[PDB]
Amino acid sequence: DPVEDGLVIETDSGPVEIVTKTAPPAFLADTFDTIYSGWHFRDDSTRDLERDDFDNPAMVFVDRGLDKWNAAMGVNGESCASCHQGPESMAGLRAVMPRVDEHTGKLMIMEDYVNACVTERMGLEKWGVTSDNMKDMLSLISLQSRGMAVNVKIDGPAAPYWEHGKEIYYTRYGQLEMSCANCHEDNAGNMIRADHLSQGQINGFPTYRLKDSGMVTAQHRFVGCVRDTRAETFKAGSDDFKALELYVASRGNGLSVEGVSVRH
Amino acid sequence: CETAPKEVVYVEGAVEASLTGAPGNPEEGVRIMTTNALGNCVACHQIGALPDVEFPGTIAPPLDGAGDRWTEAQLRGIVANAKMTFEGTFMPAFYKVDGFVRPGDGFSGKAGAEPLAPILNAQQIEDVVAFLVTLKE
Ligand code: HEC
Ligand code: HEC
Ligand code: HEC
Ligand SMILES: [Zn+2]
Ligand SMILES: [Zn+2]
Ligand SMILES: [Zn+2]
Ligand SMILES: [Zn+2]
Repeated sequence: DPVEDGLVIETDSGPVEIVTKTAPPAFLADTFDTIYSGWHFRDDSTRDLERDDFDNPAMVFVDRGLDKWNAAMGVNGESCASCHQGPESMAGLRAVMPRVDEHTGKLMIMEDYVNACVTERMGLEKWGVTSDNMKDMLSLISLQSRGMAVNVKIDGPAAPYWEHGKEIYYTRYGQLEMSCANCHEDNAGNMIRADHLSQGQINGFPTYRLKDSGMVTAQHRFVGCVRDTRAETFKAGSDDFKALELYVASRGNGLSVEGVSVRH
Repeated sequence: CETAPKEVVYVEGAVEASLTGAPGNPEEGVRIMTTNALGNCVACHQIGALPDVEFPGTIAPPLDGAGDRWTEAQLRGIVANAKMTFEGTFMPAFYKVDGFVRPGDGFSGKAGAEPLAPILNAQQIEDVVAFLVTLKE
């Protein structure tokens, strides 16, 4: 069951409060009394790793992301900063992602925006969606919305995408016949062997997993979750997993963007 | 001399006939129930009779006393396919080979052609059942 605790991160520019427990979005009001960050289901020693930036191992990869943002890695020496200046240019973006882009009408996860610039504007071969360049860059961008409320839009042009993700969320995949909801909705708070089940929220991604000693994206988490039902899994960055990321993101509407979280 | 997964006859979830014709071995039942790639029963159920298994789950009530709550035939049907006793249950079917959505090849993440191998073979089911029958009082 979820621990009674509060999260205020010590940082270089002062305390930042993280909302880790709040009322669910209206579409989940008959489902949960309360939505929670996955932080609430971790043991205290792991929870402590997110409480300040000095101790948070994810900040190594945020800093490396910042090096890559400033690096002249384009074919003509272009850098992210050459067009966007500081990474604070991306303030707020992570909080409202994924979204239907205002100009193209395409569903975008963050990986799609990064690769649009990488390929069209820096003349580079696209970055692998779980490459280090990508995970570090998402880490850096995600930090520019830390403390902001997750607020993903689910109506209008987003609605069909969101509905497609909803269907995936409740589909019982694999030989094990298990859906996201069987574990994260029906059994949040319970122990599945040594793991304390959370609501499977992604407000904390990108995430440093202690098991792997590295960053993980929501796309990569999803790949593993469906595989482990004894199923044929989906490709990271696939249309169906972009839809799932939209849907799962919205299940944590109201929780804060953690920036870069720490989990097992 | 096995009844195959698709040939099993469930009546109100129960399976009256041995899946193999050979007696269950309860000690092997225990091994099957506490090994991750086999029954993995302890991921969801505590078993008080086995105090040395670590990190038992709390998804479902302990298995102690199931030998009192169910007949052998009921237990066989629950192990082979618990969905025939408890509709829509989270408990997966251990003797089921098709009717899946995106059936996988083990944990590879690749497509597996149905019929799949069942998670447990027929004698493994009988072995688990024989142990479950001893869980009394
Ligand atoms: C270096 C790898 C990067 C990274 C990580 C990003 N950019 Fe760019 N970007 C440029 C332009 C003209 C746009 C469109 C602006 C608009 O739609 O109004 C973008 C967009 C982005 C985004 C999405 C922003 C959004 O609010 O939708 C992101 C996350 C992003 N970029 C990251 C321009 C350029 C460049 C000029 C040639 C260069 C070089 C880059 N961007 C490099 C990068
Ligand atoms: C259906 C495709 C999904 C999706 C979208 C997610 N899960 Fe799982 N999950 C399970 C366990 C034991 C864990 C670790 C403990 C926990 O924190 O809950 C997870 C973890 C996740 C996360 C990370 C959450 C975080 O705060 O870091 C996410 C985003 C996630 N899941 C999504 C267990 C299961 C299942 C048990 C058999 C099943 C089925 C799923 N998960 C399915 C999904
Ligand atoms: C490994 C082979 C086993 C064995 C031998 C059993 N289980 Fe499970 N089980 C799960 C749930 C949620 C239930 C309750 C059914 C419902 O109401 O939905 C059960 C039920 C049982 C029973 C009957 C109840 C009783 O204790 O008498 C028995 C005998 C039983 N199980 C044996 C859930 C799970 C799992 C979660 C994914 C796992 C794995 C298993 N069970 C595995 C096994
Ligand atoms: Zn500290
Ligand atoms: Zn913008
Ligand atoms: Zn614009
Ligand atoms: Zn689809």
